[PDB]
Amino acid sequence: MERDKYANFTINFTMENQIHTGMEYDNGRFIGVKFKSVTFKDSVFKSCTFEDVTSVNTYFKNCTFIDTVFDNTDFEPYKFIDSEFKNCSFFHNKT
Amino acid sequence: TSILSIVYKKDDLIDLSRYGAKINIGDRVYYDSIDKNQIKLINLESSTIEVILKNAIVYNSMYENFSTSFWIKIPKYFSKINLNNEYTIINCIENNSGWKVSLNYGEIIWTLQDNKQNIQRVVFKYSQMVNISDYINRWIFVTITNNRLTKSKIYINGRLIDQKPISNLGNIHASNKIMFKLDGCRDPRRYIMIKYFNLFDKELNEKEIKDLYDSQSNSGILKDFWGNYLQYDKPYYMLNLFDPNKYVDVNNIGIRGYMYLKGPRGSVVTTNIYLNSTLYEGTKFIIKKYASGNEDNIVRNNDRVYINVVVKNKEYRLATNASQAGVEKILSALEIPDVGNLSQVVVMKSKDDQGIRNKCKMNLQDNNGNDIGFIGFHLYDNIAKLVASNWYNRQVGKASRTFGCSWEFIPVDDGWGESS
Repeated sequence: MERDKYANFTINFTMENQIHTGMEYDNGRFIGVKFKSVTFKDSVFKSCTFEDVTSVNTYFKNCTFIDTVFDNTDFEPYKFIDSEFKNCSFFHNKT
Repeated sequence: TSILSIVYKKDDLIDLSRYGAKINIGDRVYYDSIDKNQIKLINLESSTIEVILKNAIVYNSMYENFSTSFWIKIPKYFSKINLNNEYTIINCIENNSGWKVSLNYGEIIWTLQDNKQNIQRVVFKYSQMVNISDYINRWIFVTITNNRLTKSKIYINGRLIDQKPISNLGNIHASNKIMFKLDGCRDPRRYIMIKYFNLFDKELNEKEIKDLYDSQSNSGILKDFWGNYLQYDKPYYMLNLFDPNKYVDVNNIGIRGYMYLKGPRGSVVTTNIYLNSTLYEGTKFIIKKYASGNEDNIVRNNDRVYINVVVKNKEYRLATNASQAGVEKILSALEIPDVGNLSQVVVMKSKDDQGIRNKCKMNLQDNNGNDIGFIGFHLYDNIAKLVASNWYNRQVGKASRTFGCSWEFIPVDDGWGESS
């Protein structure tokens, strides 16, 4: 009944048409990723880094982000629905 | 007027007042290397300052008026352990009467307690949900006055903030000791910095409070964003006060490149605890000593300097060709040995022509001493290039409002907590 964990990874591929629920991502790097039609639900991101990311029709719903950085992403506030942040940072936003 | 005036002397604290208060300092009290009057107290029982007042000046009265002033720097509160947790910091309460200063999330609190254990409090509140805060982790001047027939009043940076009637309070019999100590703070990493604690035997008036503020501000010395002395040979991130949503960038090195204001500036967040712009962005500036004959490392009003700009970990020189056409002179980052006779001397300003303290300005001059202009910015095809422009100086000379030539210098500080 814990969340399924995925840790110490680097994702650098196009992720599309998929829903991830009840996941815990720890020390994960999302670098050079395009998200299209992706939703993370009820998931936790600890010490993750999103870097150079674009997202279309992509959301984080009821997710918790801790010690997480969003660098050179297009993640605007509307992409986070009912979510929360603990000691996170956004910078170099796209456009 | 003064009945206790604590200053730094010789790896120690002393009282300048006539009453010669005894001061016992614990193991783990620290003085800042640059300004030794800035005292750091940490969250340990050994980080204490105990001031023993002579009996003659112990507060014991229904009627005597009294005030206190001091400067304080309070780190940002980062997490839920900091919510809803009042902790005493300066304590003169004995047998449940006296006064104290305490803190809490976004608050500075003053408490009076009489000998029936009646209490009145005044509070300063500040938000952590602001892009750029005037208060979080910055030096703030606090003044609290008490008139036994009227009100307790709290001033912040000379400005009246909160006031409450205290004619409900009877005899207040405070302690003969003041204890400076974090007391009841559940965050093990919490600290404070304080400077220039004073006690006065009257209700200070507005003018007295403003003069204290102006006086103790050192307005001939430039300050960094945190309120510390601005320093030579120290990396600073630059904030343009008129457009705080950008940071400084350089498109290319050399006289065909230019410095400009790039956005958007980022943010740091903890849901419902803080939400602020990131401060550690852009090409850092390093102020280099040029004409000052002052042997210390502090930057003073009217110091003539050079500005080094850091671009990918290498230092270049901020300069322009004042012969370029137009009042606005676009600034470039040049190889330090290629500067030649380009204009690069900067006059650092902490105050205007009539001696009024104000935000940092940089007046670029040529090598004949002619002003080329305060450094601000101008839009060239939607790009906000840094310029020196004498229009700014003419506006300053007329007392007019300027826009974009006022800057803050931000060094990395452990009370702010962002990563660099």
